[PDB]
Amino acid sequence: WNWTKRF
Amino acid sequence: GSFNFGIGYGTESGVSFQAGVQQDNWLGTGYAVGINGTKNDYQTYAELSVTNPYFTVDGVSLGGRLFYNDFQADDADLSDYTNKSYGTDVTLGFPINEYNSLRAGLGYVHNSLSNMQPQVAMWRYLYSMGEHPSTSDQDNSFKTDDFTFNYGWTYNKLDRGYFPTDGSRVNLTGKVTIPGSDNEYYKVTLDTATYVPIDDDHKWVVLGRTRWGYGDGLGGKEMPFYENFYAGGSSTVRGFQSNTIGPKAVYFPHQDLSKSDDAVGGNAMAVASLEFITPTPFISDKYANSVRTSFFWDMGTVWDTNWDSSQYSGYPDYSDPSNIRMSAGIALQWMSPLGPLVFSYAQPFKKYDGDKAEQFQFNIGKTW
Repeated sequence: WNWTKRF
Repeated sequence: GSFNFGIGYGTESGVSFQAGVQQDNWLGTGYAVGINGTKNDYQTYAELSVTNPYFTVDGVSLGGRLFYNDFQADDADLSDYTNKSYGTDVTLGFPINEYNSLRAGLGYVHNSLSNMQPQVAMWRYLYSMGEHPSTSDQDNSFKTDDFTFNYGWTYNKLDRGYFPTDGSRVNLTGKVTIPGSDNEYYKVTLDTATYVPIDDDHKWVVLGRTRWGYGDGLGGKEMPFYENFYAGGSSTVRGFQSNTIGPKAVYFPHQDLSKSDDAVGGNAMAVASLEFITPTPFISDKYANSVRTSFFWDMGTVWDTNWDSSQYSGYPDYSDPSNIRMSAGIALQWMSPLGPLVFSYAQPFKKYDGDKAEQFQFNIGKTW
C-alpha cells in the first residue's frame, strides 16, 4: 500500500 | 509539494517500508527537490533528488541524484557479502517522440565490500583486481571508486499503465567505466513486455516478457560480482526461490573445496515468459477492472562467462548457458485495499543441482 498527502 | 509512506511485503523482500518528500519547485529555482528512502530484508536505500524537466526550451530534462545504499547478500539469498556504497548521478533526458525517450548520464559510485565469505568466483574477481585476501576468514575488506557513463532508451506504447492489454515496453540501460576508475567493465540490460489482445473486449491477452543481461570486464579485470545478474523469484522465473538460478558458490575451507547450493548470480542472464491473461474465474464481473488472472510459462538462465572449468573440473561448468530452468503456473493480481497485490503458484518442472524451489510467492506493492 502507498499513502500520498500534497502538503 | 507532497510526501508519502509505503508498506509492502514480498516473499523475497520481507516486510518493506518506503517514504519520501518532494518540493514541486524549490524557491523558484525551477528544480524539484526530493528525499526518498526504502528498506527491506536485504537493502537500505536513501537518495536526494534534484530534477528539472525543462532544461532546454524543447523538453530536455536534467536530473541529479545523491544516494546511500546498504546491501546484505545473505539476506538476498546469495553467498554472504556486504556492500555499503554511495555516489551521485547526473542524467540528461531526451524525449525522441511520443513512444521513445533517451537518457545519457555521468555517475560516481564508491563501493565498500566487507564480510565476504571466501568462494571461487568471488575471489577470482578479487584476484583480477590485485586483491588476495585470506581464504579462511570472513573479516575482509575491499574498496573501489568508479566513474561511469550511463546510456538509456525506453520505448513505451502501452495502451494503459495499470493492467496493460495492448502494446509493448522496452527498456535498455548500459554503462561503462570511465578510465581512472578502479574497476574496468561494461554492463547492459534489456527488458521487454509485449501485450497482444486476442479478443475485441481485451479481456484475453497474450503477454511475452524477456529480460537480458550481459557484462564483462575490460583490460583483464572482471565485472564486480556485486554487479551480477540474477534470476528466479516472483518477478523473473516464478516457482524458483529468489536469485537461485545460475552458478553456486564453491567455498574455500574455513579456520579442500565445498560445493554449495548458495546462488551467486553471474555476468550473463536470459529470462523469458509466455503468459496467457484471462478473465478471473470465481469472481464477479463487478471486480474485473481490479483483478487479473493469468497462466504462464517461465524460463531463464544465468551463467559465469569467466568460470574456468579446467581448473575446477570436479564441479559443474558454471560457464555453460544452456541449463535453462523452466516453470509453469497460475497468477492472480488484485488492486486490493492494501494496494497492488500478487499471488502466484508455480511448479519448477525443469530445475538443476542446487536450485531451491518456492511454489507459492506473494507480493504487496508499496509504491502505488
